[PDB]
Amino acid sequence: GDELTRSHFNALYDTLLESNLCKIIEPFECVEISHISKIIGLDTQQVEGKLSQM
Amino acid sequence: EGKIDEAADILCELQVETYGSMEMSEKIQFILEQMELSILKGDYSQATVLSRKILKKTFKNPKYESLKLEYYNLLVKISLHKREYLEVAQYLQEIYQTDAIKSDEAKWKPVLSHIVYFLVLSPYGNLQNDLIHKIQNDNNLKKLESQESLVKLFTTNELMRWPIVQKTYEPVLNEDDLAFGGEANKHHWEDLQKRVIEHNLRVISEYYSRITLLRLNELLDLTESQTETYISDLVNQGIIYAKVNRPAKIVNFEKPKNSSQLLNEWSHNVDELLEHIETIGHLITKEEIMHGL
Amino acid sequence: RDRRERRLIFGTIASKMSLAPEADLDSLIIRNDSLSGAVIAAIMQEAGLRAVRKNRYVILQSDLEEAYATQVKTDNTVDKFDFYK
Repeated sequence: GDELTRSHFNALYDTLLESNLCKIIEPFECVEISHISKIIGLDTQQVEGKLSQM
Repeated sequence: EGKIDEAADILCELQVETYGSMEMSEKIQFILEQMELSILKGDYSQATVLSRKILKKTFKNPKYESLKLEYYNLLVKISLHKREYLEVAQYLQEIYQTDAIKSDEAKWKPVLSHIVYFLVLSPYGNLQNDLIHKIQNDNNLKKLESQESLVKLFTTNELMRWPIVQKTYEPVLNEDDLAFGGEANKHHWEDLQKRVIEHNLRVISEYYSRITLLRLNELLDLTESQTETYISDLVNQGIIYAKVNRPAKIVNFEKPKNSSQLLNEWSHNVDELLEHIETIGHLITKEEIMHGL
Repeated sequence: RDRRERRLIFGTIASKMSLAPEADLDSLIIRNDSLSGAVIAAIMQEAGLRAVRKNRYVILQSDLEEAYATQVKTDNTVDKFDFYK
């Protein structure tokens, strides 16, 4: 309901995501995208969309 | 009578405001009993606070027998909640020289097997290489030869003989009732397996440059899901690095190319012919001596 | 000084030092009046010194009150608050 709280919601969304992606990117890459979505727990299109933007 | 927390809370609200650090003879002895009350109660926070008083002051005080022996036991009893084999191993560095000087080999043999068990299960460190040789090594002891081969085992460990060695000789390994709390031996099986897997992947990077993931799972005594669990902690903590290909099932060393090849690595080829003209020039005169004489 | 203007120093200097959740920084704000930047910074510094005196790596509530009595009164002079004579 609050506009300021919603503005910081996307900031916390990318904050916890960057910490989770850093755990995936730190080891060697070339892992299945479906396995990445199972760790994050979101839609495949949402994981590919937020990661490619970063 | 069976009351613990009642006697601990009363003594904690008294002895703290009691002694003004005047006489240290009765003060050090009574705190040893106050720290034990927090151990039986299961409070790790209070036991750590009480261990910061007389432990450092005893080092300046003259060495006494029972006082130093109580510190060795209390630091192990507080490890029940912590369960850190690296920190306890540093506390046992004093007793290693205590039983080898003050005491005899009677109590020095069981302490020798204990201190190594904390070093074998230690995650890592810069002093682990210097703790291999130690001082009293090669004492011709049955328990020493078992632990000495275990330290060098991690380099060649294939985890093929791992279940065999633990069954025949298990002094500190599988079943340990001394200085370890627990409801079963399952903690010895899980904690020891975590260290042998990390050291297994560490030596593969120095030996196998490229290895199939299907063969790697059999060497680590793990599965497809269990293999990615241990390797993820090694890379995230900045220990080692490796290559993991899920669809290709390929595990490589991932040799860094950041050295700019010829701009740096060429330093290995300058020593090849550095001894060329030097060795030949010395042998020209040397061969003519044996030919002329 | 102000209640928040002083609190800006507490939330900053103490953020770089190890403390305990039992210690409260609100008691060191309202009770203190008209202090400079180094005096308030010395409170967090003296609290860490007294913790080492007791061999403590954190900052408790008792260590704050012991270091509070030193920096609370900077005026030892008498014959003040005189609107008369």
